Parts: sequence; C-alpha cells; structure tokens
Amino acid sequence: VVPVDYHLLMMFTKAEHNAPLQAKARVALSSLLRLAKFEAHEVLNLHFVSEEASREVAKALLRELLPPAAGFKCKVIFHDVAVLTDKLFPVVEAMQKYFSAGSGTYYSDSIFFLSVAMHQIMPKEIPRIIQLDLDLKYKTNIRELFEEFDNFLPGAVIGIAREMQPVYRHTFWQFRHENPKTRVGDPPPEGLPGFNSGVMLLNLEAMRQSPLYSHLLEPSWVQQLADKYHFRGHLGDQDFFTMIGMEHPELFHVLDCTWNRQLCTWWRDHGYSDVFQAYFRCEGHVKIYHGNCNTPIPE
Amino acid sequence: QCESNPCLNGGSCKDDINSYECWCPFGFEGKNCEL
Ligand SMILES: *[C@@H]1O[C@H](CO)[C@@H](O)[C@H](O[C@H]2OC[C@@H](O)[C@H](O[C@H]3OC[C@@H](O)[C@H](O)[C@H]3O)[C@H]2O)[C@H]1O
Ligand SMILES: O=c1ccn([C@@H]2O[C@H](COP(=O)(O)OP(=O)(O)O)[C@@H](O)[C@H]2O)c(=O)[nH]1
Ligand SMILES: [Mn+2]
Repeated sequence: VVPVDYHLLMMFTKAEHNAPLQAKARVALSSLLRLAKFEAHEVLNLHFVSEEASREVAKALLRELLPPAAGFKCKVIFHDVAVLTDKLFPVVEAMQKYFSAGSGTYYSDSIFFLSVAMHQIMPKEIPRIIQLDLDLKYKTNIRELFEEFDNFLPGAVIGIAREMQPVYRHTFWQFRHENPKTRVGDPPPEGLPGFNSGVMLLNLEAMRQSPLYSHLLEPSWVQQLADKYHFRGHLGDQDFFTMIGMEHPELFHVLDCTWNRQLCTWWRDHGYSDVFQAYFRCEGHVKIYHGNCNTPIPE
Repeated sequence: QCESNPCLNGGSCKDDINSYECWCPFGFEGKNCEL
C-alpha cells in the first residue's frame, strides 16, 4: 500500500517547571490519542516546536501515551524553536510591530507567527498540516478534521474557526467608529468577528500557490492594511489572519464553531456584557474544546 | 504575553507607554477601566 501521512503541529515551549502547561499538554494529547483511529497504511505525524528542555519533557509525556490503543502508526518529530525563529524572521519581521506584545520587533515574538509562513518552513513533501494549541480537549477522532480540507473553495488557503469573544469588536474600535456600516468586528451569523488560532488547517500547497496570499505577506501590504484598519494587537498569527480575513475572506475556509469551542470569557467581564452572548454562542456536537485563557475544561 | 489593554485607544497591551488617556468601553471608569 502507498503509505498516507497525516500531519499535526503543536507549540510546546518553556515547558520545564511549567506544570500548568504540562497538564494541559497531557489532557490534549491523551484525549487526542485515545480517540484517534487511522487505517493500517496511514501514519500520524506529531510535530512539536520546542527548545531542548521542552523536547525532553514532551518525550517523557509521549512515552507514557504511545503507542496508542487503536494501534495505528504514529511518528514524533521535533523542530527547534531557535531554528524556526531565524527562518521566520525575514518573512515575519514587518508584521511583528502590529501584532506582538507590544513594541517593537523582538525575536522572542517571531515564533507566534509560525503559521503564517508555515508553507516556507515545512519540507515541500508536507502538503497540509493542522496546527493545534495544547490547551485543547479532543471529543472526536482527529482524522475527521482532515476532511475539512476538501471543503476549501477555489482560492482558500487556510481553515479556521471564528473568535468566540468580542476581542476584535474592541480591537477594531476606531475602524468601526469611522465606518458605522461595517461588519468588521460584529458577531455572527452576519458579522465578521475575527478568527481564533487554536485550530488551523494550513494548506501549505494552496498557501505557496496563492499569489494573493504571497502579496499579503509583503511588508508594504501588511503596513497598508494595519494602517487602514488602525490595527494593534499582541496575539500574533491570530491577529494577522483576522486582519487579512477582513480584507480578503475568500482566503479562509471558516470551520464550524464545534471544532474549536473556546471557553474563555475574559472579555465578558471587561466591557462587553451586553453583546458577549452573540459572540460566545456555539451549538452543535462539540468536537474540540478549547480551554483558552487558562479556562478549565468541563468533563 | 501582555495583559490586554482595557482601553479602546493606544497599544494592545495595558499600560501602553505611549498612551496618556484611557477611553473605557461603556459602563467602566478608572485608569484601567476598573469600576
Ligand atoms: C486580552 O488579555 C487577556 C488577559 O491576559 C487575555 O486573556 C485575552 O486573551 C483571551 O481572549 C481572546 C482570545 O483570542 C485569546 O485566545 C487566543 O490567544 C492567541 C492564540 O495563542 C490562541 O490559540 C487563542 O485561543 C484568549 O486568551 C486577551 O485578548
Ligand atoms: O509558554 C508557552 C505558552 C504557550 N505555548 C503554546 O502556545 C499555545 C498558546 O497559548 P495558550 O493556548 O495557553 O493560550 P490561549 O492563547 O489559548 O489563551 C499553547 O496551547 C501552547 O501550545 C507554549 O508552548 N508555551
Ligand atoms: Mn489555546
């Protein structure tokens, strides 16, 4: 049989002496592996971006969890955060001042943009990868998410779920102020509430092959849009995708909210009581819970 | 990581060095929209 590879990617850095992160990782990876099923000729590739201390932590966690019950072939790969940072920087430098905490352009923030230039960082033998946070809980077989790739319309490069808090209502304040009729920052079903980067289907081939996407990476395009939108953030890739998603929604296949059910309610308590519900509403059978802002996941 | 700026103006991080006013979202007041 011709062996079929599946690729996932998780950030796992500064994990030594960070027990809350290790426990998050444990919850994520154990639910992931318990519920995954793959055919005999299929292999699950788990990519981790780690410095060397977090690599050893991850290996200790992984040996306790592998091989999986379901018995499918699983391969672990580590990528050096320092090597990726240096590769990302030329591509990612100019966007850093708009989307990092806070000013200006530091190496330590570069890795938060990994997804935006993943198509240039991963071997070309990797056509698609799903980047996932480690504060997740999987309620289904991860193999099912991969069929969302087939629903990408012509010209879409990335699959992503909506942001479930009014953080972008707040962020786009001045643009909203100047454009009373905009849907930028409004709740669903009809508004553009922005994206959450916890679960992302990165079609590396489509990204590589998109002339629009490639232009949007260029310093002067990043600058023109952040100026148009008066955009300032500190959430990295999420911010950049959210922003270019306002200009060019065709780039994004929007996933059902059930694939990334965010639980964070920080913004409810910081100025958005009245509208919070319209952003946070998510109905349907939950496939992945996302315990963002350290929010405990229900069981 | 920084804590989000509760103010509607300035940078994304709270206590933005380059900000002097704090425009709070409705129903909040204080130098960090506390009350
Ligand atoms: C404002 O600051 C507060 C206090 O530090 C944060 O809790 C807020 O961030 C929360 O609310 C908005 C979410 O977008 C955010 O979760 C995202 O963070 C970036 C990605 O790493 C991640 O995949 C995504 O879930 C959440 O932590 C902040 O807006
Ligand atoms: O010290 C850190 C902080 C974050 N992360 C990774 O980056 C993601 C973003 O942080 P987190 O999910 O805790 O915050 P959220 O943005 O979801 O509130 C995490 O899932 C981790 O995979 C990490 O590896 N080390
Ligand atoms: Mn998360």
